[PDB]
Amino acid sequence: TQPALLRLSDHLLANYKKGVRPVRDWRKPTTVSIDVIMYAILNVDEKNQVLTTYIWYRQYWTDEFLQWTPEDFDNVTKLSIPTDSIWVPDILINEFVDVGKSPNIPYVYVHHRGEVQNYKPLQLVTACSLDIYNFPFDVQNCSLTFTSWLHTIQDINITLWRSPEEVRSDKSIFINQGEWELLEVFPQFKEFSIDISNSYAEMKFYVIIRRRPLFYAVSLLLPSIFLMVVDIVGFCLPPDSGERVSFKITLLLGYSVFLIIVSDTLPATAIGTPLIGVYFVVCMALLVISLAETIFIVRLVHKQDLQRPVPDWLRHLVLDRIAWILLQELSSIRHFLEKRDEMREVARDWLRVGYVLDRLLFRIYLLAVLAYSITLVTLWSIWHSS
Amino acid sequence: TQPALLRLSDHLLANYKKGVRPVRDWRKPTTVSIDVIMYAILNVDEKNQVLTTYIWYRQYWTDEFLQWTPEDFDNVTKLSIPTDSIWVPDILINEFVDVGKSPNIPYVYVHHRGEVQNYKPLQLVTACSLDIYNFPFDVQNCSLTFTSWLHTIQDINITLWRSPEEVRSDKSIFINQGEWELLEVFPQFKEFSIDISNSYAEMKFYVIIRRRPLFYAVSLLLPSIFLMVVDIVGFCLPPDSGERVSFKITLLLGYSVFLIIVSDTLPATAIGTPLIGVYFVVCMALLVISLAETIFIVRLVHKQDLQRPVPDWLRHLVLDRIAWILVRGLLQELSSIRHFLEKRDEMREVARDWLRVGYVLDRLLFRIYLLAVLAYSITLVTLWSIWHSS
Amino acid sequence: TQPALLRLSDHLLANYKKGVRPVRDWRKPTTVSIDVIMYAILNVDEKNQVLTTYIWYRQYWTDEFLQWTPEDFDNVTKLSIPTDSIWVPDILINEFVDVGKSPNIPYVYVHHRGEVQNYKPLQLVTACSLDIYNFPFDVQNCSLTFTSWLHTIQDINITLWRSPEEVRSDKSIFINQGEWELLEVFPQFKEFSIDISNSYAEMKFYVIIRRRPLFYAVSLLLPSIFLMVVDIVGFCLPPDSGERVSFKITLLLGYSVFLIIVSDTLPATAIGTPLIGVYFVVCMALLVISLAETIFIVRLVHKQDLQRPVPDWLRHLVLDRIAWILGLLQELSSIRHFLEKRDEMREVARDWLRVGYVLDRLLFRIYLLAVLAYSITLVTLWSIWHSS
Amino acid sequence: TQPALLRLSDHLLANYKKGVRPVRDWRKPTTVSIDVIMYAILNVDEKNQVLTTYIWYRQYWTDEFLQWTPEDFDNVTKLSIPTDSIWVPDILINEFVDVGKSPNIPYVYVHHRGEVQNYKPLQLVTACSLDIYNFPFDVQNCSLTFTSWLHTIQDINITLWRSPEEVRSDKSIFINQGEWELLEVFPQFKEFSIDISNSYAEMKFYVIIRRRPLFYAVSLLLPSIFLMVVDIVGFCLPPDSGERVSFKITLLLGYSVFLIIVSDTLPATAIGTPLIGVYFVVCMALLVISLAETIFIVRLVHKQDLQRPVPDWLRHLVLDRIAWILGLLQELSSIRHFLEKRDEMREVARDWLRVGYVLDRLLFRIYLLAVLAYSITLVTLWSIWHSS
Amino acid sequence: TQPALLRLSDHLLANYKKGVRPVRDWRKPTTVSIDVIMYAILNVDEKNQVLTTYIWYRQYWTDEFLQWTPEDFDNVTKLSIPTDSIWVPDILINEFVDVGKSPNIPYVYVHHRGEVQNYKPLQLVTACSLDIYNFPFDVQNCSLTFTSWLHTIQDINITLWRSPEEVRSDKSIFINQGEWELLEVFPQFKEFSIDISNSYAEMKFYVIIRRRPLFYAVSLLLPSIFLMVVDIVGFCLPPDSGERVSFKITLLLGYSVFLIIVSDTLPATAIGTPLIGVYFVVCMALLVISLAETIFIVRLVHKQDLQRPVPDWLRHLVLDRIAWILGLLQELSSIRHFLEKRDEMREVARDWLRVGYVLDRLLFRIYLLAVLAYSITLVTLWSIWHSS
Ligand SMILES: NCCc1c[nH]c2ccc(O)cc12
Ligand SMILES: NCCc1c[nH]c2ccc(O)cc12
Ligand SMILES: NCCc1c[nH]c2ccc(O)cc12
Ligand SMILES: NCCc1c[nH]c2ccc(O)cc12
Ligand SMILES: NCCc1c[nH]c2ccc(O)cc12
Repeated sequence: TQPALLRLSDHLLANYKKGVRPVRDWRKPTTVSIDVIMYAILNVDEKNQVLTTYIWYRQYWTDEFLQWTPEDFDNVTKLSIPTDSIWVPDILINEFVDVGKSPNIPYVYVHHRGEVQNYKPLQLVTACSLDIYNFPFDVQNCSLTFTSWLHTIQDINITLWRSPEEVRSDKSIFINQGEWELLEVFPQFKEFSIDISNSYAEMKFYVIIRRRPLFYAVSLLLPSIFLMVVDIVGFCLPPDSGERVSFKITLLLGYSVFLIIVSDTLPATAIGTPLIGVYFVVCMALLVISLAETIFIVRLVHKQDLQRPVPDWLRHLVLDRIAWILLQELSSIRHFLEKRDEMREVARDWLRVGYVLDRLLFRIYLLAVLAYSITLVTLWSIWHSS
Repeated sequence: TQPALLRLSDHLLANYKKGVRPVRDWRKPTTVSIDVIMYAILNVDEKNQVLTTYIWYRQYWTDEFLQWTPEDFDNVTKLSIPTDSIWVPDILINEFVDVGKSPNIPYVYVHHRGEVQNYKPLQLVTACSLDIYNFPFDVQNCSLTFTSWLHTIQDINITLWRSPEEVRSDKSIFINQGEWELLEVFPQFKEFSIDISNSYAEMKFYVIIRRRPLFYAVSLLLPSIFLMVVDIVGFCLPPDSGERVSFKITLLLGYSVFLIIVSDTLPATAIGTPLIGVYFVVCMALLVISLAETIFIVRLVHKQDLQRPVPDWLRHLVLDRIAWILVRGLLQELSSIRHFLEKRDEMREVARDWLRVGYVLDRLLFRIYLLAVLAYSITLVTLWSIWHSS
Repeated sequence: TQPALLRLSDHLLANYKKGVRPVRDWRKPTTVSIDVIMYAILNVDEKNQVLTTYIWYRQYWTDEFLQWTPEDFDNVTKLSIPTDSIWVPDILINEFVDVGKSPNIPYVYVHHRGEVQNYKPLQLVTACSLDIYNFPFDVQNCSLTFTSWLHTIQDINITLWRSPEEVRSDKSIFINQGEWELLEVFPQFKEFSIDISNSYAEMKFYVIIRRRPLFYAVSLLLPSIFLMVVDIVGFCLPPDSGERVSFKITLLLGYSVFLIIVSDTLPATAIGTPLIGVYFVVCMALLVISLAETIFIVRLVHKQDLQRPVPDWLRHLVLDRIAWILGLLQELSSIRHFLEKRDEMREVARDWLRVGYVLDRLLFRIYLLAVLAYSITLVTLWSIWHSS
Repeated sequence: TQPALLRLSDHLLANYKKGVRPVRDWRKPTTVSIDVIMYAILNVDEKNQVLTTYIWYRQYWTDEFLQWTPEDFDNVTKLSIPTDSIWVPDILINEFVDVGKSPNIPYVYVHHRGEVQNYKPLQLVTACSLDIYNFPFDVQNCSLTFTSWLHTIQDINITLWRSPEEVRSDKSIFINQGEWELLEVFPQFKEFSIDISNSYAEMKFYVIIRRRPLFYAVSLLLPSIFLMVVDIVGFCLPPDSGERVSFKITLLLGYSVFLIIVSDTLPATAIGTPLIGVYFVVCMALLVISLAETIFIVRLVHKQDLQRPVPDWLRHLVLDRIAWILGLLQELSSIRHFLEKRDEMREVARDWLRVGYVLDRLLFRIYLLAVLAYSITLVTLWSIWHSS
Repeated sequence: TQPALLRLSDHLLANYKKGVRPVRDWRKPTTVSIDVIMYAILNVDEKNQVLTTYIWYRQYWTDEFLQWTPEDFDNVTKLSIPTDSIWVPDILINEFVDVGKSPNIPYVYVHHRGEVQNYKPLQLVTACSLDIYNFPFDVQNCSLTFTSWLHTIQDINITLWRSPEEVRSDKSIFINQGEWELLEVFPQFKEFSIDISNSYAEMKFYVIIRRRPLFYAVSLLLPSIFLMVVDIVGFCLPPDSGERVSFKITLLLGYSVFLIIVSDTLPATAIGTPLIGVYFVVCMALLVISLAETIFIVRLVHKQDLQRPVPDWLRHLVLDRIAWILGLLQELSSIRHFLEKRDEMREVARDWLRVGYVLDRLLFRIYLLAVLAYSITLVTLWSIWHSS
């Protein structure tokens, strides 16, 4: 006679009105069951506050007019047809920026009761209120809000293909090799309503993810700690007014190097910044300050009575800063030497200064390094808590 | 029988001439109501002088031919049909650069009188004349001018869906997490005309936004304040003939260093610049002049190159100004040695008068560098007040 | 009866053959009037030698078939129809790189005689031979050459909607708030031809613009002037070698720091260089040569009087240019004098030393001349820029 | 009569139903033979973990309706027809990111029994789990998983055009002038089943490649080696800071500078570092600690008047290492005594120096060990790279 | 009666089967004459190894069905119709990356025998193996290979419109205001055959271009040459430890200031780099070493030189090296003579001087030698670039 698969298509698509919502009673809405499966997390631009992700999307609805009796058409039950030849809902995402990378699937499946199945990928670029308060130990929940732009709930309601529990624990396909880990895909339904006349169906998808901080645990924290811990020694083991300048220039050498390479690495939003960057500049600042101080006093007392103890108005301020922390010719010729190498007139003034002042920068550098070590474990715990 | 939507869709679109303006009297125009809702502010490139936005746009007009009696078609009043099957106006934005990200909504709603509704989003890239004069405390009104490119006022007028007051105080959806803040979306109608023959409709939308300057407040102002105050104790502690040079070149590095981290943070435009950068280099300018003038006095008079340095004609010209603002033969040889120990001991000349004039200028720049820091602090708060006023 | 617009569109588009050039005598061409209005200048990439602009474009031509009597259609004279339903010429810009930002206006107006007006925008990206020989004060003459790619003069000639004088002075819409300024849009017609058989029409629009130099005048020229004069006071009043060399090198650093912070915003193209960069490196070069000669003699002759009285040949040449520039007591006195022995010893060489030091003021004289030319060159650029 | 191609195309496309899968018994699937030919490797971003490539793709299937007896149509056996007029499978790649640079081929060949050969290029952008643990001597096998997005194995199975041996040894076209080298294209068939109801066909293509490490061998390894040896000789001869510290930190500058220059040379990812970057920071870190203890030694032994006496509980631990690792008259010369005392200087910490100075010799053993293993890895990396 | 174009366009396109190769005897091929005219070189990315160019393309073939007698249509011989209404071959460029910038021309010309003509532009982005060994004096031949993707030689052969001599030298349109100069566009026909069954046509176009090095010579060579010879003065005339440092310091600033500004300027490919980058780092490093070796000497000659008297084995080493290259009275005087010991430290330093001195007549010998080759290359590169 003729192939059933041609005998069926012409029976359906002929007298089919694409563009019309496929129902007989307009009062009845057509429902769309949704399924979302993550596949990858391509990029996270913390500056532009967006998220590039690749998911495997599918949905099904019902078409009253795409029905047939299989027994006539060689007992065929399923069928594939072009997607441009039938009605399709205007489902989208609210949180989108760019789209067009997602190709167009030119086919969909149909069953003899009107169930239409449409599979597709989605290269999405969404917006997300990202946070980098804890940069390496960062956790974020970005949302994908599926809905129809035009049709209301009286025409299009949205539901789920599967159970929610199957949607949360769905690691059946996901690239764990990337920077980010997947924890959950938590959905939620809502009846969106911005005004009175109309309401709209929404189906959210809270995409929770977690960073893999090990790379950053090494390249940042150990160098910072290895330098932070060693800058401490430059205050205590050696004396103020000494060659400890040699100890700090070399520290600052690698320290600035560390700041340079990492500034190329960690993000920099205008909305905020992480805390570890706050501790680096501090521990950089005091190093320069103590170094800028240490070079002065060796150079001040290097000379004898060249400038006498002029600024003795601030030693009053020093007073409780202590408390806060805690041959008759040959006669004169030979006497000219002990007169020469006596070093009390300017030294003692600016020396007691440098010592007591040194304990300040030391005692402060201790805590900036302390909090840097204290806060680090909390972010790990929170990162580990999830 | 058959269903209603099929009986209705064929009733309308059959013998429907898409491309024709949908009226019976051509003398009558076709108005289009408008509504705009700001969803987000995605990017503000102060260099290229553009703006990126996401808008939830809707409009409606009337189609005299898309009319029916609902009672025949099962009392159906509403309907959804494809957008490419009917006439649509050529509403566009003059202040546009890029389009293509905004997708196409294929469907539109229709009522039994002709009211066509078209909801859609708009990912826009507009051109806007910005100003970073008051860089952190910036406020900018960028305009969105909706109009038809071809059709005139006689064919297409433009109107508002809602009241203008509702449009301004519209924050039902907006991302307050982003860098910028929203204040108003002020509309305004105009009858644009550029020649004599034709006049065109316009409906503007002045989008007023405000920056969240807190992050920039600590990263640039506190450092700039930090460098400024310590430069000024550097004036009083050392007098001229001393270790000023110990401290100026110390801190001239700080301005030089700090001035780098702003050049990448601060948006590097070309039409203009903010005022803080002016105060940064102006404060650096004195930190050179106060340093250079200090060099020519101090290590010079100590060097004793000039035994008669003082110009009295010019020192007078200086002091004209300051007044307006304010064995026996061996028994001697030790004393001979002591003359050569006094050589080894110290030095002094008549340069103290010449050198006194070096002192007073340093204490005069104290009256200047202090001044520049003053206006830098005074100008700061009025910007905050303005930004706070909006 | 029935509406007129609906009754009319069937009268025209039915039996209408899109794709065919709309004339009755093929021997006659189809003229296309043109008009251009600038609206903004979006970007000028001196590196890639391109120009990004946004103009407002319109054109009209005559379609012999789109003709009707308005009396039979309710006295209606004008009509709007889609552009995809009619013939449209293949007008294009030759100096283009990328197009596609321009959206498509579907509708066009039609009159009862055949005039087919077509308004549209154009977001162009053209290729322009940009010159930054005079960077802050520069003027450019970029060309927008409109023509059909395929049809010849026998089918399509091109004219102007308006007069050229109106076109040049047209500034009804232009954003004067941007970086660049508009002066003129000069049109010009040509009969393009590259081989013998085929000739093609052309209408070039020479777009002249001008830069707003004030921002660059602040960021570059005053600091360069600022950093230049301090190298002059750092020469004369410190004739010494000790503090001179230090403060001179204190200057050469900030001289270099300024040299790079401008380099990021300075537009560097592989074709040519702006003159104000040429002056910075020359004044850097003399800042070094003056330093080289300075150290070449000082620590070798002055700080250590190593006996080098030999080179008077090397002063003969100098002497030319000076015309063309224009028992215990025995030991007590020993140690007592030994301190005086340890004082300075200005030998005859240190007198020879000073005749080489004379040229230190010659380089001063030359470095001064460089900074002078830096000023004379600037004003003539400002002047000619004012003339445009 | 009439042409054959014209008479033939009517015989087929008339009453043809594009969109229908071209078979008679739906129970039977339709197979798609596949072939892949590499042409170039264009870009490799280790940061974004993607890959850009250019391949020459072809495939064929069968169409039961596109059949004819060639004897009628002038013995014509082959034919070219457009792709838009016939059914086409929905074959794609799972590991895609962006596509659209690849153009569309508007023609397809067809034979007189249903074979439908479709050639096309593909400018792909694919994700790949890369690794730069062995940065210069790096190897990557990236996957190209071809499949249909919708249709199942029951409708569409996938097969190869050629044998896999032909596919692997296919360098008929490839640009060996690029940064990357090609080794193999290893295919593999699979049956994908994420769930129960449905199973899908797959045909992967493991694209194995190899870097050309020569340029990176020069710009990085020779300097790093050149920098490592020079810090070693600084540890043998000079025993104190005025002999040591002035030397080694001069290298710490260039060493640190070298660490900077490699970063902009290196590829920056976030999943894992190379190894050589570890040896650099380590040898840098070790260098710092040597510098650290060296200075504390100097302050107390060589500089101090009275120093921290010897606890020697720690020397008890350090010595265990060696077991494991191995009035006129005087008034005159009172001044001379003052001078003689001014010029002589010594303390007791020489004994306290010994326990400390040998730690220099101790850590010195490590700078060999690290710099040693720096080379040991670098050759097995070369070898395993060479073996591949 | 009726116009001719409407009477003609309906006579052809009615009963015209687009999608069919327009011939009567399928056994014949369909030739496609080709012509290529360069217009501009837009970009040359040495890093990504691509080439952005813009050409003016045209081709003509034969359509046996598009024929008419002009006498029956008002003696009309030519005609413009849409490209979308006729068969168009599948010509493409194999070595492309992305296309789509170029617009589509919706019209083509037709004559009364079948000679279809299709003018259009092309904004190409092709892959090319670019060498930058001779960076400023570069010469590069990139290939543009035109062919049909699907159709074979039996269906589509390719030829030229003009003679190759005309194509080889056609600067009738080209922008000589760019960085690159044009020399030749050499065509070449082949017959591609990757397998046994199918042979495909090809028409290559070797696009040979040349760089304009004048800008780079100023910005790179003269300063590098300038900062290559001033050091020689330091290397030669003063063996002094303090002065030579002060001189070598100043050069490092301008040299480092120079070395940065060139880095962004020149292209930094991964497969290779120009020779000019070699001598720079050499002349950079070798400056620091001399500056680094002097500071060792002065800091030890002055402070404490007799710690290590002189390592005689190293003395022997450098020795053979250059050899193969080539109670009151005198008690009062005792204190005075104590200062006569201050006249000059022990011979330990006089060898420690011989340590550092004799090097500088070698570091001089090598730096000058390195500067030699840097000058020798620059002229032979110029010669080749000039010969081309
Ligand atoms: N090739 C079918 C793979 C697959 C299984 N499940 C899916 C769900 C959605 C989708 O777009 C794709 C898929
Ligand atoms: N999904 C409909 C959300 C919505 C409510 N109001 C709107 C107005 C305009 C628009 O494009 C969209 C909307
Ligand atoms: N909305 C019409 C504005 C307008 C006035 N004149 C024009 C000329 C050309 C054009 O594309 C646009 C315009
Ligand atoms: N406007 C036609 C100019 C022209 C002359 N010759 C050509 C050859 C090819 C082409 O695309 C264009 C042209
Ligand atoms: N022009 C045909 C070249 C060629 C030979 N073999 C191929 C295989 C696939 C393909 O896309 C192209 C080709």
